[PDB]
Amino acid sequence: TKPLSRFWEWGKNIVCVGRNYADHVKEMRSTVLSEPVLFLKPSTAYAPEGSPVLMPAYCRNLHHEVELGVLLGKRGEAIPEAAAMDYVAGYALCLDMTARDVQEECKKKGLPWTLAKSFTSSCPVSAFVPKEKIPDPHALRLWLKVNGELRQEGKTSSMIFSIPYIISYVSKIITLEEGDLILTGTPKGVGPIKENDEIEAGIDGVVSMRFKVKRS
Amino acid sequence: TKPLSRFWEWGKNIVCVGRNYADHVKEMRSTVLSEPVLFLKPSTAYAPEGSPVLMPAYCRNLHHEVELGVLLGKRGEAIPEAAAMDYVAGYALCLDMTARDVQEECKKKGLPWTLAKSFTSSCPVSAFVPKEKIPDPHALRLWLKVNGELRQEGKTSSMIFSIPYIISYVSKIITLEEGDLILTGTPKGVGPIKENDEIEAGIDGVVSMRFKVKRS
Ligand SMILES: O=C([O-])C(=O)[O-]
Ligand SMILES: O=C([O-])C(=O)[O-]
Ligand SMILES: [Cl-]
Ligand SMILES: [Cl-]
Ligand SMILES: [Cl-]
Ligand SMILES: [Cl-]
Ligand SMILES: [Cl-]
Ligand SMILES: [K+]
Ligand SMILES: [Mg+2]
Ligand SMILES: [Mg+2]
Repeated sequence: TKPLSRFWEWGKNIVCVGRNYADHVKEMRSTVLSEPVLFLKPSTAYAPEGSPVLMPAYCRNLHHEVELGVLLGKRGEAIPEAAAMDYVAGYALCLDMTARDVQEECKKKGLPWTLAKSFTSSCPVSAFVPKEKIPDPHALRLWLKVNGELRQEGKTSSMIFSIPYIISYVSKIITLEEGDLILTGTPKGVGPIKENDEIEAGIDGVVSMRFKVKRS
Repeated sequence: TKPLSRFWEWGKNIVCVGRNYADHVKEMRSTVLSEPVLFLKPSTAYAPEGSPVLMPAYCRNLHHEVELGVLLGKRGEAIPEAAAMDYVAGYALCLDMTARDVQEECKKKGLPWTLAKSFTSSCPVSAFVPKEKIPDPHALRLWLKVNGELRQEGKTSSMIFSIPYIISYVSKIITLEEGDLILTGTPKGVGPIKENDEIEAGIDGVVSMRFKVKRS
């Protein structure tokens, strides 16, 4: 069938939320809004552990963004905030790999984030974490090291918009299918990553992952 | 499992190109770029003939965009412009349904086009057109009527970027899977549609389709 433990093989859709961590929003001097920013990645942005991250040709200034992923278990149209967790299969730790220089211009000219945010292997992804293994996803620590050295840490309690709110808020704009994934935003400390850097990230007491960076 | 005739059931990805018709680019007074603008729709934006188009709650000013769809037949990474058509399974006539008021602000504030361009049923789609049935896709007429009355017509010869160029240019930035679909842009004459409008569109001598407009 279509096994959750390898969702990235058959999962159709990826939705990402922007500006879900105050510290990160300051870090960019982009302002927080009444509702969360959404953008998409294609299914071919999945880089499962064992695949490297690939800098695009056009990418001058690649950035790491460690984010918590929410995988969905059921078709979800206008899911009520109070039902959201019924629809969640589990989680995965993700990287919202970003061409920052691209994104800067995409924002200046008022254009789609696709090149900045949506390229092949732009969503490195942990092993699948079933839901029973996380009692409370707002009580987690995310960390990311480059070459053994910590650059990003944050608590999921710091999330401006809750997960259940997001599942609800997204499912009102875009129906969500079995296997669709939502990235829930990144904390303070996003920064550059160059060719043959070695990235480690994890959720304390749940999962860790390693990704090497390559080129074209 | 994977019948091309129902690609919208199992197709994972949708890529759309912006500003591929000079007449439409003028119509907006947005400027042409060296490379085509890309944004995505999720798999749940597919509205196959028989399903209506649905105005979102937030949508104050919905617009029709008739576009030619190119469906892909095999996995496509950095497809050479000279090979592109080897990788094409067939076509579909599509609507790039757009929340224009949203898109206006998305552009002002430099934000993702997702709400403007990526919502549920934002990609109404014809029956599958096999490749045998189209000898030359740059020699086609696209038309769209609202309530019997013609609003959009154009020739696929008017395309700024060729289809083979696009298949190649996209597959350099985002790997494409069997069943992934590319919308190739809209000509002059995009405009509003309101609740319980009746849309007809077609490719002369190839296919037509009917879609009703509903709300929430
Ligand atoms: O903008 C983003 O991608 C974020 O905040 O995670
Ligand atoms: O701007 C668009 O969406 C286009 O040109 O099709
Ligand atoms: Cl960049
Ligand atoms: Cl976008
Ligand atoms: Cl290391
Ligand atoms: Cl609108
Ligand atoms: Cl033509
Ligand atoms: K997709
Ligand atoms: Mg992010
Ligand atoms: Mg369009």
